[PDB]
Amino acid sequence: PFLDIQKKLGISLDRHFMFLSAEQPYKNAARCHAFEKEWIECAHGIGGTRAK
Amino acid sequence: IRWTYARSANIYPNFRPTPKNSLLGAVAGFGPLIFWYYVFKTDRDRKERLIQEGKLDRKFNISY
Amino acid sequence: FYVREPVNAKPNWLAVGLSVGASVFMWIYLIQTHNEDVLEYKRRNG
Amino acid sequence: VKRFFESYHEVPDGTQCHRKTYITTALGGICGIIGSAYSVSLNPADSTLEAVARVGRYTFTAAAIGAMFGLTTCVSAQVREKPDDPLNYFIGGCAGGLTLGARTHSYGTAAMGCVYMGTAAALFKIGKLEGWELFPTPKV
Amino acid sequence: ARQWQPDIEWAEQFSGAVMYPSKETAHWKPPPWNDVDI
Amino acid sequence: DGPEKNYEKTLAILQIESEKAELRLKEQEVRRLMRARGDGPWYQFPTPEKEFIDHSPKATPDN
Amino acid sequence: MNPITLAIIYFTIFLGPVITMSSTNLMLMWVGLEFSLLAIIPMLINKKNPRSTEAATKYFVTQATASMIILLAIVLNYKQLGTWMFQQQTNGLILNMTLMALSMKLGLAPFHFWLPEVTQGIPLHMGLILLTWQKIAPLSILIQIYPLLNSTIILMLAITSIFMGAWGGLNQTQMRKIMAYSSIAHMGWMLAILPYNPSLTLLNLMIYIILTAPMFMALMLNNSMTINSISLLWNKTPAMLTMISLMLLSLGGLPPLTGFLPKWIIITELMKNNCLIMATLMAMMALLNLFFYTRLIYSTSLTMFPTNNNSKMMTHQTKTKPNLMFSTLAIMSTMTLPLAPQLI
Amino acid sequence: MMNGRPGHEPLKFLPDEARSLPPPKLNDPRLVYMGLLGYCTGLMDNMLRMRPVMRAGLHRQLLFVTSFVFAGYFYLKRQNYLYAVKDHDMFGYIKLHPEDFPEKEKKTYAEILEPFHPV
Amino acid sequence: MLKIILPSLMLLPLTWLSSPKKTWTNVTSYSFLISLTSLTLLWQTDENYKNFSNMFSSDPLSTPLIILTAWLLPLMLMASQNHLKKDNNVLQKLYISMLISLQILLIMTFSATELIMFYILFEATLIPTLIIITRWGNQTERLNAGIYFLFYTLIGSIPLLIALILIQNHVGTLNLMILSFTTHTLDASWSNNLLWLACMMAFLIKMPLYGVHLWLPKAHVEAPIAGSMILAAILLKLGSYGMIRISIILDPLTKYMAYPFILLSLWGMIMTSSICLRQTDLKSLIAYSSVSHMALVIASIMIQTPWSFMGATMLMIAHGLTSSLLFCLANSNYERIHSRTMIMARGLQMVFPLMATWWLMASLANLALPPSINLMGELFITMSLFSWSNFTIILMGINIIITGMYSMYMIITTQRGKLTNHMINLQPSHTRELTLMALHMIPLILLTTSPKLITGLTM
Amino acid sequence: EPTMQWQEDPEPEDENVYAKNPDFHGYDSDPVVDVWNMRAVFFFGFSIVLVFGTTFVAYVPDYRMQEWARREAERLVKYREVNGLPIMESNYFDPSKIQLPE
Amino acid sequence: QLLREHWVHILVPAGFVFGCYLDRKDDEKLTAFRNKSMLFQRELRPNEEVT
Amino acid sequence: RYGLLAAILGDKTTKKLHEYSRVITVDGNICSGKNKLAKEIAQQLGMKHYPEAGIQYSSTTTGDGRPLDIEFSGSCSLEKFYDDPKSNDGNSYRLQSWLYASRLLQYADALEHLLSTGQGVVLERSIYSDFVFLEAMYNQGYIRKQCVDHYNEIKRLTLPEYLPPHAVIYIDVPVPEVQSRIQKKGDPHEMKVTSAYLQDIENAYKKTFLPKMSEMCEVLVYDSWEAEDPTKVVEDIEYLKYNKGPWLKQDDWTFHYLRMLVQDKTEVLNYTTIPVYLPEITIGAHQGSRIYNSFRELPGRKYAPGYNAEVGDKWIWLK
Amino acid sequence: MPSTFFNLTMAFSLSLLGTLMFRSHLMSTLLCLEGMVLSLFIMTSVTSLNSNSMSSMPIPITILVFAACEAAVGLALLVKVSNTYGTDYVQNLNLLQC
Amino acid sequence: LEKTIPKSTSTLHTNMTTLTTNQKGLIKLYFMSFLINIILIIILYSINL
Ligand SMILES: Nc1ncnc2c1ncn2[C@@H]1O[C@H](COP(=O)(O)OP(=O)(O)OP(=O)(O)O)[C@@H](O)[C@H]1O
Repeated sequence: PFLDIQKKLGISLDRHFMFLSAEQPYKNAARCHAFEKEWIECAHGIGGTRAK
Repeated sequence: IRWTYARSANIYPNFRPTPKNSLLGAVAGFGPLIFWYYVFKTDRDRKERLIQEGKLDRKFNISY
Repeated sequence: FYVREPVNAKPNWLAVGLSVGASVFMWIYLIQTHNEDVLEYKRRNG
Repeated sequence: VKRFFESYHEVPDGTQCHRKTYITTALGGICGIIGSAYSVSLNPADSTLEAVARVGRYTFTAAAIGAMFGLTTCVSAQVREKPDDPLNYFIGGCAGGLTLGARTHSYGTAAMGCVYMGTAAALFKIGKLEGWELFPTPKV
Repeated sequence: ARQWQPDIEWAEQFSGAVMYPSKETAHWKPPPWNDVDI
Repeated sequence: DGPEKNYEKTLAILQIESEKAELRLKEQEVRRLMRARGDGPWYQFPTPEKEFIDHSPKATPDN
Repeated sequence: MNPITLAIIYFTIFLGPVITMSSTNLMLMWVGLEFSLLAIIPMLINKKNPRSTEAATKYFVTQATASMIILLAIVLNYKQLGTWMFQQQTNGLILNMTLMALSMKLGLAPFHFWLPEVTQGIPLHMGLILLTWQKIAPLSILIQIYPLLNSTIILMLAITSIFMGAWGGLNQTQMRKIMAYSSIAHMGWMLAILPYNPSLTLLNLMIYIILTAPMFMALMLNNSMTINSISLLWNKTPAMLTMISLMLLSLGGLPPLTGFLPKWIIITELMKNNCLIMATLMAMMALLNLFFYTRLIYSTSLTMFPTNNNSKMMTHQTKTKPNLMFSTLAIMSTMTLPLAPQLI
Repeated sequence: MMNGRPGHEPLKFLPDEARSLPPPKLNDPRLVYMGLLGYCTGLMDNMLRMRPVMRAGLHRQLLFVTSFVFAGYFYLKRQNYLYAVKDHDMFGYIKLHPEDFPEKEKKTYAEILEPFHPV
Repeated sequence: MLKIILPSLMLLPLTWLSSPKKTWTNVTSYSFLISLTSLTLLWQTDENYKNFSNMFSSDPLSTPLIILTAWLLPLMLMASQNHLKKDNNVLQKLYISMLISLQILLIMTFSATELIMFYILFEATLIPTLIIITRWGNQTERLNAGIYFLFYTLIGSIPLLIALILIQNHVGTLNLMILSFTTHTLDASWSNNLLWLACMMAFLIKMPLYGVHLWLPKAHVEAPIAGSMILAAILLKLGSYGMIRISIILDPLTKYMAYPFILLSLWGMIMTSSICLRQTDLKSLIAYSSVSHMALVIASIMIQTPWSFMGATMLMIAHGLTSSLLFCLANSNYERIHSRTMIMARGLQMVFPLMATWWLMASLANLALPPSINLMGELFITMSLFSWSNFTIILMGINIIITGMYSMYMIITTQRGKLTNHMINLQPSHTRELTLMALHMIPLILLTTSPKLITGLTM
Repeated sequence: EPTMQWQEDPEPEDENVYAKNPDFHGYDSDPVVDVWNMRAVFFFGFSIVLVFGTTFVAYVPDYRMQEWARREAERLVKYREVNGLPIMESNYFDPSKIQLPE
Repeated sequence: QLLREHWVHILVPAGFVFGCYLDRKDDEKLTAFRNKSMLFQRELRPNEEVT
Repeated sequence: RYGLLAAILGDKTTKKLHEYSRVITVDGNICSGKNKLAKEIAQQLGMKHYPEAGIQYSSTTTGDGRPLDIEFSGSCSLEKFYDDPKSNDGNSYRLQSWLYASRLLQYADALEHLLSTGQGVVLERSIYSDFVFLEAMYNQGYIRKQCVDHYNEIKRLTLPEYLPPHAVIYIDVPVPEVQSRIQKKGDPHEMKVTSAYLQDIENAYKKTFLPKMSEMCEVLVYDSWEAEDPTKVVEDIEYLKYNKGPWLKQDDWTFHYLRMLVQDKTEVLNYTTIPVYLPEITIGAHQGSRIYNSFRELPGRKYAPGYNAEVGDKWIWLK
Repeated sequence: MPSTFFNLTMAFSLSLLGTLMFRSHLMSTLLCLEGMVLSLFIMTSVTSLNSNSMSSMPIPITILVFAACEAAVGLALLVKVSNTYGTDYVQNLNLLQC
Repeated sequence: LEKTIPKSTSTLHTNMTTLTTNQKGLIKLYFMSFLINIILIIILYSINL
């Protein structure tokens, strides 16, 4: 992001539900959990134009 | 003082463009430049073709 | 000689000494840090 | 589909005047509609009559400008057969600005538009030739 | 003589709320100095 | 002093400047390649993280 | 405005942007924007006069439409993907809408016809904030999403701002409106460079701030908000001139000052990226900003205008408002060109 | 730009990695210029508050100067670090991908033809 | 080079803090010491040019300008010491500071290698001139004059900068003699042509042609002695030096990218020399004469011949000095009268018996009376132009004739008639102004004697 | 009622300096300052600068080698006149080490 | 006293000194190619320390 | 100091606004028993009396408190006005404006004294009372409508932001008695004023000043002998109430903002030194520069107060 | 879903037109703002409940609260305007053009 | 040479400024203009894909 105060403090306030497959309250998983879990794992370690 | 004012700075305000005036101006600003230019270009092309032929006596033209 | 000698009529020893002290401490911390960095740089690159 | 604006460069400067002129006149109408929409949304007048009158003034004006310009540049390219050289577009822009001045009743605007628009068109041609890109994309 | 310095006829072409009133639509009135209108 | 001094000074200066020119003319290319194919550390645009994801059962096998 | 209210509003204003930036969620960004909007309106409308109320209405309406548009963008992105953040896979119409909204929120053109009116209705100590702590979060949003933008319309917008701001500044006498147009132009420069290197927008913004804030301090001094009311500075306080002249020439961007450096390295980037035509337009139309800064330099320092007698009753008095940071920023603006590399 | 490079320790002024770089000898012209800036700023503040210049606010001037230097020092360290990092990453990428940079060895002026352009 | 600059950067605080009764003398004498020390550059034993760092350099084409500037500084000071006599000490101190900043900038630029540094200094030259002209004039149009000056200059500045960028990118560096050792040739298309333009247009707009000579008279008239001096002497020369140093790359374009500019320069020389006959305002006459000579300079710069460059430098230096001198004389005759007009004061030489011989010795140097660097330059340039074409001696001769005419017209409407009878305000000559005249002259003698210094690159 | 003029001091008068300091020089109205400044100008700018500058320059050596070169040309011409070579060959660089296309 | 007046005459000499010293420092930098050139490459005769 | 901080700390105003912390005016016409009356009032009520601000209030308050020279102070002349009005110089208006401004400075310092310590004050003619003179000038023809409009604009700008005065005494004496008192006093300038002048003053007073202000401040119209018997006035004022006015529509915080505005000795005059150009007051750059140079050459005004050395300050190299 | 969603987006666009074009009032504009907000809240809750996502539901609440407060301050401004002019019209705001 | 370059530039920029500051403070108009701009941007994107 812009000002990584959150990562500096090693905390999280909003970024723990920035997307779909985060930890839902009573373990009720969302619709496309698996496809998200694969998209993210392919778009991790690399940045942007590689993933696009 | 008034004579100097009228020769120096009272000119453009009271100036009103009209033909024969625009005409004389365009003449003085274009004509002679272009005449001199055709002259010089013709001369240079003459000199260039002459040299390309390899004729023009340039002996002693060491400093130019 | 005025009639209403205002705040500027005499100095503020508090801020004077405060500024001098903070300046001296800036100088000293600068020197200590610079010498530390010199030591460590020579250490890590011969 | 943008073809009505891209066809302008299917052939070089040359024939197809009936096409180049329609295109330039279309650009005239476009710029006229746009400027008129701005000057109607703002600085309004009394009646819709005078408003759309202003709009039509601007539109027909720009249409005639584009027509005259593109026509001059399709004609010079035919007669003075040095097409890619931009003096064609420069003379065309001069004729266009002169038409603008003949419409607005101002010799000064005529000559100013001549110079400015003609040089702008010549630079447009220089760009089309030397690949100078406008609205580029970032590649440092 | 001496350095000519500006005067009222020079400064009172700025007092108008806007320079260059070449149009008639520039017939407005200066703005107050305290941001209050009558 | 002598002329050789200014001579060798000029020489060192020219070396420096030519090397600078080389570095810049290479930096442009490097930055271009990075921005155009993301093969490098620079211009690593931000992607979604992968630590705030769950890998625990979800009350139903599917999803 | 009692102290508790003052403190809470100042806190919310200092907060809105901090959240808008430190948050990675577009909803939190929009929230911080609304914070700024709300917490600011009062500071505009404190005097409760008709002009202030009118300006408040204009400001609020425009920024409301803008915020709702950005919200539409975010929600469409949600439906499209699922994430609350922008990725490289969003239909460009959404980005274009986001950009229109951010522009209207900043003051860029042709979404700019509301900035001069408002900045004329406002006092100084709030116009300053309006220009220097509300154009930050909307710019951080872009700093986050610069890669995938539409350079075409970004550049058209920027250059349009250049032209319109300069052409309006040639006329406007009211120094508040002049400063507003200058802001328009400089933000145009920024948005022009943005999708190529953002640090340069950061730099242009910090520089415009460092030049603006001290000018507004020098104004707050006398509440002289007009040319014929500032020309009297050489008889009220003849000291601020040797710095005002410099700062205005800088804002213009004259080489030996610092205001030049931004335009310079920006043109450098645009030449690397083959945008020399728009670079030329920007560089050949900043000269009008330079013009209507020179025309105030004239009025103030290089020539002395007729004063007003009661200024003697004034001079008999004294004045100790002008704090240290004013001079500090003036200097660190004018005389810091030798330290451009250490700035990049 | 580079804020995503490998392990960009976030919001840390000077990583420990920036102790293996030669700090600036305090005689450095940039620091000296910042000192001059502090002095001139004190001068300007005095002349604005209508005070004797060059003989007043000595403590003020000292504070200005030393603050300016105490800042410039570490700011300059950070900038040196950034430039070192840029150069290092560039050389690393070059060593990774040589094919992108054919080491064209130019030809002599004998083999290459300099065309003519008289006068 | 710091040995030349640093002291010129110390004269400033010196001026600020020195007492009123002594600042004038102190700063003057020390500026003279600077002028003296400025001769170390003349130890050019061998052809290896001088290079002090990646940031500075000297050369045979630059050194003259450097010394001339460091020596025109104190003359500006002195000539600026009778007016503003009722202006406050702080104001006159500001004036001195502006003069000194001009000196320093001009030195740094005439020395620098990187054309971008050259450019930022070439554009920082303005602020002091604009100020000096607006805040110390004697008429009202000085404002419009300053505006014209500034904006002509910046319009020039812009495309120059853009082309410097294009270069810095295409080529690796901008340093001179590297531009030389790694120049190349261009496909000669409209792109490179507009590049040639964007590179020369600013230097030309500064060194005035016929088309853009307009901001010169207004400046030299509305502005005071020092601004007039520095304009007529250096702020023109900057364009010439830039063009010389930069044209090294644009070969061959300058063969056919010159005809219009040469034509304009010659025709303008002629028309302006003619106007110098019927121009009442003395300073305006002088300014148009300067235009007439700088046109020769330009015509000699373009065609790129060695004779031409040496003649350009000779005439450059000569005109600088001679124009400073003529302007001193004008100012002198003005402070006693307060009217620039030529026909008001007449028939002097009966009360200023000597001064005339400082009037005469100038004209003779304007109309190219030998043995003078003036005529040497005019003649070498006419030689180069004759070689470049046989139909330019015509214009050379017409100009020579019209000059031989108006120089004497000026001598004769101010020092040859019969004395008026209502000019009771004729305070006799001041030792100060006599000194200024002598100092502007003597160097002409010494350089007429030994000109090998003042030749240029090719010698 | 008709009109009024902006309050302004009147046009100062034209005066004479020689009426109060016939020892004038042109610089200041303070005679001692006049004297000392004109002596400074003259000395620092007629006794030192002009004289010592002219001296330095005139005794500069071989400016741009216009003497060493004459010497070298004399020697080379001797050498070549003796050895029979011509004084100037129309080709500068060795045409052997050079190589050309077809 | 008088130094407050007659001290100013110390700056310019000090400026010239500082200038020559700075040029000396620059020339001590760039020391590379001290004797590695191809037209002034000597043998460093004994007791003749480097340039 | 009185930044927001001292207020937050406790130095408020209501905590010392006690009884007789009021403000009064003693207006009338030229030679009524104004000063004797006001001094009696001040002695009886423990207030402080502020004399009639003239042409030297600023120069007497600031610096070493000595009547400055006329070039620095206004360039007006009351004697020259009484002798020669209608001239081509402008003394009428470039005197009235200066006097209005000095009266305003008076009122401001008075509100400062009050709001800092509830010790009340007594005022002679005030800014509310210094327009009848101008209206008389215009009705007689001494002055231009343009100058009158300038003055009314200055008033509209400054007058409001301040709080009107609690109590207003008006002494009604007509032209014959006023002239008798004049001649008794004796002065070759006062001796030349016109019965029509004084009649216009009286008319303007009794038409505008009384109704305008009976709606937002207490009024007390008294006569010659009822003034000669002051104590009655004291008891009237004491047993009088102070309803129907802004001074109770206020609280600590509006009082605070007002005190800051007042204490700011130029926020009072950035609307009186405004740029509207009239050849009456309008001064040229030459004159302005000469005068500023001379003033800053004076002793005690070269630098700020706590810095001028020659006068006899010290520690001038730390503060 | 898609049909109703496109229609809700159309309604948003219509409120946009309502705000960007006036008919000599201000409450109409503010009500069109409220219509925008309603459509947005609805689209967001729909997206959530269709994806079966839960943690993303607080967002409608948040933006609804913020729209409430925003419209509140807007009404306060409208009221100050009416009480200082005499009505809530729009053509009274011809000031600030100077 | 004055009516051509400088006075022409003067007249031109003067007229363009008269235009761009002939505006009156009416939101009923400013918003219509915003709307035209939005339409323009949408259409440009649509054409250019
Ligand atoms: N606004 C004004 N403009 C011109 N002159 C004024 C103005 N106000 C007062 N004066 C002059 O100043 C003088 C003030 O003297 P005044 O008679 O008021 O003394 P006082 O305060 O009443 O005390 P006492 O009358 O008991 O001595 C009057 O003679 C009057 O002419």
